[PDB]
Amino acid sequence: RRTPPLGPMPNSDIDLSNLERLEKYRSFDRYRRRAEQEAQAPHWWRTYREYFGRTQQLLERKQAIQELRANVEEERAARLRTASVPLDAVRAEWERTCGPYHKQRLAEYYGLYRDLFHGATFVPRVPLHVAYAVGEDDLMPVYCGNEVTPTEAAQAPEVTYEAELWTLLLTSLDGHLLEPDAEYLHWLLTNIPGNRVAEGQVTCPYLPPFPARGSGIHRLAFLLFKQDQPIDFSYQLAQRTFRTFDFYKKHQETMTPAGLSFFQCRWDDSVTYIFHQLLDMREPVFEFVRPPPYHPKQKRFPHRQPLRYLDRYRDSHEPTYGIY
Amino acid sequence: GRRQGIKKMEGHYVHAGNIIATQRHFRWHPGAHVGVGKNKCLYALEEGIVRYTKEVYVPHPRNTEAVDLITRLPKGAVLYKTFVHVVPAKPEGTFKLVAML
Amino acid sequence: VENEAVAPEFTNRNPRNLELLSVARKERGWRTVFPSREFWHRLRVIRTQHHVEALVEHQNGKVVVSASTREWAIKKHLYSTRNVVACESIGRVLAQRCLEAGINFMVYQPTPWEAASDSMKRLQSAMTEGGVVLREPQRIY
Amino acid sequence: KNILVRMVSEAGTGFCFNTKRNRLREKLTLLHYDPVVKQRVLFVEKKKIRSL
Amino acid sequence: KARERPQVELTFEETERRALLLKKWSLYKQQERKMERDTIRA
RNA sequence: ACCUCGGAGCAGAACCCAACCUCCGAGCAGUACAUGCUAAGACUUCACCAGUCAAAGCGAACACUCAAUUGAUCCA
RNA sequence: AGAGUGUAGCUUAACACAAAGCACCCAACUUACACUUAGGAGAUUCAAUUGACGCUCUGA
Ligand SMILES: [Mg+2]
Ligand SMILES: [Mg+2]
Ligand SMILES: [Mg+2]
Repeated sequence: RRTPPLGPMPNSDIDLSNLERLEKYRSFDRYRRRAEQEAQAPHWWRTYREYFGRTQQLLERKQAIQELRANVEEERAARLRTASVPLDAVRAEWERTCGPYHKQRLAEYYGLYRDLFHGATFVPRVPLHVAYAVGEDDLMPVYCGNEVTPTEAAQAPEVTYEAELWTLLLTSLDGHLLEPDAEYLHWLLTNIPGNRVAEGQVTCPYLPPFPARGSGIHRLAFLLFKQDQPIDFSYQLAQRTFRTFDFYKKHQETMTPAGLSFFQCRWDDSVTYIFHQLLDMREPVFEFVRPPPYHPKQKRFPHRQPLRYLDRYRDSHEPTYGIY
Repeated sequence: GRRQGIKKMEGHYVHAGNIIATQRHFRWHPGAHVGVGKNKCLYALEEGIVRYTKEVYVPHPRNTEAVDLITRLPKGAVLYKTFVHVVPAKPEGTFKLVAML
Repeated sequence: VENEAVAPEFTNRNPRNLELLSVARKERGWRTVFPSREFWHRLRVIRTQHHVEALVEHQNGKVVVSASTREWAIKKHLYSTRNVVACESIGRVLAQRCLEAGINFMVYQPTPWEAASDSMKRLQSAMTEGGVVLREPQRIY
Repeated sequence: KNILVRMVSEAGTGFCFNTKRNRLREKLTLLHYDPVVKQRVLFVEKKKIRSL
Repeated sequence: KARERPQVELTFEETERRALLLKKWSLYKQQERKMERDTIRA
């Protein structure tokens, strides 16, 4: 009993009478490469994936490359394996070109889009700089994926973006204690005249991040939206409860997302203070519990089982005396 | 009469430790969350559902004879083997409130 | 107190939550084949006749961060994109990208000859001095 | 051609293990774990138990 | 043995010269092989 | 000549099953010296006795290869 | 003189963040080859979808 294949069977196309004439892999790497190519390709049989799933610009760049290739000193250094590339410069001009798409990839991986906009994706075109000032000299940056302690995020951060109205919103997606889907609002500055952020209307006062102890890592996202024309908007936790999806839906017409910057935070000492005097509540504490270990149904006669078998099914290790 | 074979077919719930298949030779290769014993027997590393799939076979580079076979294949050729997987059914754990401090 | 209203079971939707707590599952099987799937994150390096690319990829196959000589950012300061110093520059820049992405731990799984190569050794050195460990913490059961 | 011999440790005394040795070879000195001192210590051959 | 000339020390400008020669040679041989390929195809 | 163990004809495809016969082989060996300790869950030569695999953990390091290569109780 | 046209050898690679991926050559190991390592050279025929410079077939 045989059933014909439901599609092209692999290795069928290359199957020839003459095999000596055909070129072969001579290296492990060549086969490997072709293997990943096949793995990524869709298949009619059951797979692992199923179950576990400008002209002027070009000319200018070419000219620059030619000029860079012209020098002898750089070539010498390259040969000597001493040549270095400045990280500051490359970062600066990377943020301009290939920045937004990489940020999009990060946001996609962290699943911000699915939680915020219910699957909808946007490219964070405008560069956004958020920094939490610590002391009078130091400042902790907020990149995409960075981890910042709530102690450092106690005060409102400095927001700078080189652009010419705007709005910004900081949201904690997993911060919510009651409703899993819902998020906590932190601070929503609306109608921001250009780069200058101080002039903006304070819809909601700043509240520092409060991830509960033993609740794991919490992600907080700053979302910057471009505003076409002015529009009217609108310590208790209930008031802070919001969904970004609904808010954006109702403000879709006059307001579109432009920038994204997200950081991570664990519980810290400052969170206790946030809970105590600011929220005027007892601090919730969580712990990671695992499901109870599986044991098969106890038998009257455990055969060829060690003595310790019985200890698997007893609740208390202290001795019992029954009626006596 | 060694009684070797598949013990758990596709769609069967397994617990960690459960022996999926005894084989003598590598008929079924270990896939996701499936351990392999000394005797070449396959066992579940996780509690879940057993799946059988066809996956592209890339041997370890140190495995001399397999690499030799690979390097003798034509340019379009890829090798496939049967693989046993366990799709885990339960999450690692949950966070629950213990103290309203 | 309406503030003192908490769910009995806390829900955290962060994809990186359990990984950072080191309680997330890794794919422990695949012993017969190469490479291992037992990682949360992987450094994967593609060597081409014209370009070198280094990638940080999750187990699920989603890409996190990348350093490619194909990009103008790295091109503009490189004499040639196919050498040891190209790899070293890619190493340093990827380390910077990883730090800002918050990824501190990944595994690198080379072929023996690739490991023996000085270029990849210097890439690994760039990883180390970059602040990225090329060994992942063992998960907690 | 092989003999089973007893190996006794210099430290953590009273612990010994049996190992097989080529008959024509010299007396074995090994470095083996001792549970009494909870560390790897030197062991010497005392006598041949049997011939296998 | 190798007591004939154990010492082998050269300058830096000669290394630069060598590198340039090898680069030029690579280009030249590529061009020559191209000529060969063209003529055989023809 | 044979009596125990492993392989093929030999169940064409889960397991098991071809008595008698026709052939082959085994009764070792080599490398370690954590070939330490402990412990979920399982397999099993159709019983039992035997036999097999193994997560996690403690302690180390940065549960060997081989188809069989074997022997209960008593007793010394 | 007409027709067919057009990316380094190849590719209905190029939505874009980009001229990409295999081919090719030199040096080391190899008697060699192959692998690996270490380096090198490479292109959208020109001007505004259109017109004319290169290529192949048809006239003497
Ligand atoms: Mg039985
Ligand atoms: Mg029988
Ligand atoms: Mg273990």
